[PDB]
Amino acid sequence: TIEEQAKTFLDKFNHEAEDLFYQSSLASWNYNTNITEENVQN
Repeated sequence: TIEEQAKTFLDKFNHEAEDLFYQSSLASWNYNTNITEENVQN
């Protein structure tokens, strides 16, 4: 019971975490590609 809902919580968390981490990594890569204050803010 508790294991099932924990697994469901993890599955729900996985996609959102993947998307947000992809966005953050893309922002970091952009800041490491060029150097602008706008990239720092992003």
